[PDB]
Amino acid sequence: DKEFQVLFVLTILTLISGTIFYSTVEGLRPIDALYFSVVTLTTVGYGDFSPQTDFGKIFTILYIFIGIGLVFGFIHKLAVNVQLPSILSNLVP
Amino acid sequence: DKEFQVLFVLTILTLISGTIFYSTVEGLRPIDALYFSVVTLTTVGYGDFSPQTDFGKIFTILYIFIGIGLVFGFIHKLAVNVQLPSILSNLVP
Amino acid sequence: DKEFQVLFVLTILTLISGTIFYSTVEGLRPIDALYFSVVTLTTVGYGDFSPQTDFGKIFTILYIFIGIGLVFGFIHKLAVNVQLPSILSNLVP
Amino acid sequence: DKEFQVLFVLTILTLISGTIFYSTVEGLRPIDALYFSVVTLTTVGYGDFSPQTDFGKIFTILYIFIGIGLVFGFIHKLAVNVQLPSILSNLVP
Ligand SMILES: CCCCCC
Ligand SMILES: CCCCCC
Ligand SMILES: CCCCCC
Ligand SMILES: CCCCCC
Ligand SMILES: [Cs+]
Ligand SMILES: [Cs+]
Ligand SMILES: [Cs+]
Ligand SMILES: [Cs+]
Ligand SMILES: [Cs+]
Ligand SMILES: [Cs+]
Ligand code: NA
Repeated sequence: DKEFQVLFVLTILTLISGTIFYSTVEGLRPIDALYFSVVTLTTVGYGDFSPQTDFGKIFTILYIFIGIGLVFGFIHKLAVNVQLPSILSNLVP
Repeated sequence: DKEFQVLFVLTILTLISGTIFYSTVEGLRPIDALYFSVVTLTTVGYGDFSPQTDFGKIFTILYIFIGIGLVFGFIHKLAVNVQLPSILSNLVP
Repeated sequence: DKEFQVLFVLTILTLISGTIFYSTVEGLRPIDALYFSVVTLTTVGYGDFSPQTDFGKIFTILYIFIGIGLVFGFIHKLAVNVQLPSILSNLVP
Repeated sequence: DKEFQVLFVLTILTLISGTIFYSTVEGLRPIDALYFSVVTLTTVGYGDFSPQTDFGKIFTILYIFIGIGLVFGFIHKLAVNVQLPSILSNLVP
């Protein structure tokens, strides 16, 4: 709960940074920048968007290393402290 | 066993939702929608399919965050409670 | 050691199955089929190769679910029982 | 701390090897080779770059198996021994 709120905020800030960076330097629409940031940090990485500038490539290297750990921490916990109980609630007779 | 059955069903429902969504909004054939949903939530993300609409991009953001944890829970357990014993069975003299 | 040998063999068999399947049904050269099988099961998923047939898509769904757990088990252990000691050996004075 | 320094160096060496290999054999600019090496070993795998030669494909198979474990060890620890405390520091009243 308490830890869920922090990983939420931390994830949001990371995604906001990506949205701002890729819309500015890589010229993406904000929605596309957000979508790309999420697809990147979850490692889905479709490649429909990818950085074309050297600035964008270098940022992306750093963004991945800093952001993957945070994002998957949030995912794992969104799963552990928020969805694991809810599914159990729709279990017990 | 019991926990395997629940993660199976949960995964199936998630994949059904993706199949329905991407066949409707993104215009994929159902088999392609299913295939895309699986490739997305396992993070393989080939990019042969990817959402082209803003609706599809937003759903995909949410779908990834909600679904990755469930899918990899199932994978890890399909591995832990179903394939780890079976391989050991074809071991002991 | 003992467990390393089993995860090695298991991984090899999985990769052989993929190599055979994708070279036959998807028409890839064997080296390309092997490379694609590895890129798939490690979730790198560049998308330079991807299944074009419905048979290939369905197999790929199943291949991912069955194979990711095994492959990452091997990777994690190749890391835990084979490279973690070796790096420590080149540490202690 | 001590363990953070080792996983840092190990990661750097792995990324240097990839940078050298893909710039030489696959003809990438060094910055692109580095970027590609990172995108590969974190499994983001956009596919804007991918090996076109058989030498490059075989190396990439081996590079992934050897490098993913190391890279994600570093990521998880960059998260555990360097960012987990820092976020807690900006917490306690
Ligand atoms: C499918 C190619 C996308 C290119 C992104 C810049
Ligand atoms: C390889 C490009 C695929 C585009 C998907 C809409
Ligand atoms: C980059 C497109 C590859 C298509 C694979 C069939
Ligand atoms: C989007 C296609 C990239 C091809 C890399 C060699
Ligand atoms: Cs990917
Ligand atoms: Cs991709
Ligand atoms: Cs793509
Ligand atoms: Cs693609
Ligand atoms: Cs591609
Ligand atoms: Cs691509
Ligand atoms: Na991935």
